[PDB]
Amino acid sequence: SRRRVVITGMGMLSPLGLDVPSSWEGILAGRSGIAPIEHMDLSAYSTRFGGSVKGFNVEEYLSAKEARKLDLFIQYGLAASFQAVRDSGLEVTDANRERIGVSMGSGIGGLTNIENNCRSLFEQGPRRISPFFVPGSIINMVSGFLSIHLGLQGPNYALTTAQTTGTHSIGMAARNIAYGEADVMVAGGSEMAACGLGLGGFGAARALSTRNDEPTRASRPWDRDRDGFVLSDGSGALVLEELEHARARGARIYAELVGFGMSGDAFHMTAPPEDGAGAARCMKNALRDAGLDPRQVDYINAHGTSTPAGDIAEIAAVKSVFGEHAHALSMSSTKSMTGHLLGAAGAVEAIFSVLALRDQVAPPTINLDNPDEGCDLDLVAHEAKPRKIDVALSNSFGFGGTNGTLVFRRFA
Amino acid sequence: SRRRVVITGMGMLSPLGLDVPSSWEGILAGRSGIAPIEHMDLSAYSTRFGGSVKGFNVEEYLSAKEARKLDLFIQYGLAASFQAVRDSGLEVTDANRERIGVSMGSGIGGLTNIENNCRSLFEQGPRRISPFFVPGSIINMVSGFLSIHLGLQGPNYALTTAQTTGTHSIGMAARNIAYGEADVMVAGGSEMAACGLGLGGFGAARALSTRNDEPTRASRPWDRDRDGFVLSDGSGALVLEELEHARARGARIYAELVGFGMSGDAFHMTAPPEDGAGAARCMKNALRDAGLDPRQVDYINAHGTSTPAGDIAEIAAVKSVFGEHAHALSMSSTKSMTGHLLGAAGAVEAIFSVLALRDQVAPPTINLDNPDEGCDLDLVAHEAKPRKIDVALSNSFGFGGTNGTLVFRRFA
Ligand SMILES: COC(=O)CNC(=O)c1cc(C)on1
Repeated sequence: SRRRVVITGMGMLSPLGLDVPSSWEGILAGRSGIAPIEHMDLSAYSTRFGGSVKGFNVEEYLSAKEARKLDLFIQYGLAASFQAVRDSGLEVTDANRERIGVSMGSGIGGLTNIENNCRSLFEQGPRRISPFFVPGSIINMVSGFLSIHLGLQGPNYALTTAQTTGTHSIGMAARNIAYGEADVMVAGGSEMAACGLGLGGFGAARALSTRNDEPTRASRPWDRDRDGFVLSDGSGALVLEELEHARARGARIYAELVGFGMSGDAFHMTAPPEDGAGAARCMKNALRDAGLDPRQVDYINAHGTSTPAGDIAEIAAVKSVFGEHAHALSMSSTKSMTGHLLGAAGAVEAIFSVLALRDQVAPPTINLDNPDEGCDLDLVAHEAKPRKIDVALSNSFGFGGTNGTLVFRRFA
Repeated sequence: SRRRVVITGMGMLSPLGLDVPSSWEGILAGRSGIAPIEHMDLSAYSTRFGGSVKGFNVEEYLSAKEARKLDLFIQYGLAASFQAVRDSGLEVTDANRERIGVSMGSGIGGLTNIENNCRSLFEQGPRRISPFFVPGSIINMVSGFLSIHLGLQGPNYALTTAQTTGTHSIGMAARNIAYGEADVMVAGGSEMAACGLGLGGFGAARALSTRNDEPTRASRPWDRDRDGFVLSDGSGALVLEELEHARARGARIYAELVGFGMSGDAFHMTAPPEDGAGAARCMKNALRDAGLDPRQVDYINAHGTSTPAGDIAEIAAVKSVFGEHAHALSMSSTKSMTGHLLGAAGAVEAIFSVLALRDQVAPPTINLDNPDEGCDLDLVAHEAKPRKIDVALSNSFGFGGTNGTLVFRRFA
């Protein structure tokens, strides 16, 4: 019968810091991680900024010999996973290694690696493709390389549900532990899609903010002047642990994961329905999964991408689900500061939702200067709001109409 | 407790045919689907052959205009899925659409699309990249497009576990139903990695057979002259259904899915351990999951990729799990005929395992002319072997040492 699941470790690379505490300090101070991109020439692109990871040192984590074989999204995933395991205090042994697995996902995976090997193939021929091209680029290799380096013999897999990946990875990892398939899971996601194909591809769809002259003001969820999402890089990992297993080893418990929802919009390949019908179905699934009254929800870490249709759909979903309580809860988009980490968005936002519970503070939605028509909830505009938070919800919505919701609450 | 899960519809594209019955007919006749790859200049490549899907008509499923938006791997996944749903006779309604989900995966995803768009990008800059590049290339769009087309509002996700994708997709979809998160799932995988990038990538790792003179003899699992795997394209989909839901509407039930195991080798990025310790833990996990004794297994559809170390690891794992019964069961690699469909391998091989149960025949391992040292099991060399099969295993062992096993049983 269904076991309880708690968070005992977290790890992060974001546009705001090389770990969780540095990233969280940025979140609470309303600081932007968005800047003109330096690692390539974007003069021919309509968008030339994003959330880069600044000063990442892979030799904190991996031999330069192993790192050279791996796409940045895999390096980023391994870094956040290592931080999370270290933070958990968990010791891997012959007695428990079969009961510890990993589910680290990505939306796009090794697009930089694939681009560069495509350049080699076309200009110089197949004999110049890296021998490490496949294992260094495919999405399951965060799970793979993490299991090899730590000796994790539990369930080993990877989700790819575009901008929902991080949320789905965490939720399904919790189900693994809930149903007895594992006692410990490392789950989250990683993304580094800032290459010609990434910025060019989202650019071709006209999905990106083109605010090149004021990059820090680009991501403005629910603001009347929003013009698309900001593309950002990084990783979130959490150590999920069966409750009694955590208690037995004296673990520090950040929070309990009580609810997970999924739903499909079945509406459009890329556009959310205007009324947030799918987001609403997903949140209700997650709240029934948690055995909660919707009035218990204090804080929502919104998907809040800063797209016209996305932001309004979320307001409509929240008002539909929560009715009058919609005006009492606090809802914010940390994407206002981090931009959109795509497959990693749900992973870092789950960590922010947990730290919201730890510190009893709603992160701000920065740049919310002129809330749009009907965006009249507490969106924690401009500045972090200390407040009572017992239950925190983290939402993600992606291409293919894929929805995920995680429900966390304080553990005593 | 846990609900029972049955297979009520199947769909496939393979190197042997454009549906299940034509593919199965080739399997039972020992036909090869391997041939030199056409409409592609492979002169500079060390491998020039593979399993292509021959005569595929996407307009049987989609308008030309919607097809143009989607990578071949998504077209193939949609074709198998549409087939499987049609085969099931399921009627989607407002009363059940929230209870019907999708988990169709891919190991490598949109290589062909990435290749064609790199060309535009490098030659003409980012403004020639297709607007549909991202939604048309990401692995979750088979699940996405299927859900939108059929109005499926159930769990919507996609796995990517390299060569284990199809096995994990089906297993985790079976869990969704067993644990009451859905009544129906469409699950499996699809792959189209015969671009330069796939043939070049695996080729740079020296993972592929280079037997260009005799492509039909290249895939020779457990034969002493094997020189690596053969790259193949296609898709498999199964309609998974709760037993009582299937019975109530009078569905034709092919077989029951009684077991699913997962494990990680935690050994090497690309190679299995010599003794197949990981594959052994995974098969034991699947049999424990099914409540079955190893002696009850009659038929194993091996991973059997025709790599030196992969094939010998699976023999060691089968002898270790089954001891004095390892010689009584039959184990074959249909990859002798189909080649290795990577993320689709587990989906098409689960269908072959279900059809082994329906028709009471073990498919052959063709090309097994000279079994290698220790390869002394009943590997169904050369020709199909009619026999009693109450219980069939399907194994997948992928990059990152990720393992999956499905256990199917006759239903009456
Ligand atoms: C149309 O009104 C709503 O959707 C809000 N009503 C709920 O049913 C709801 C369900 C759960 C769980 O939390 N809120």
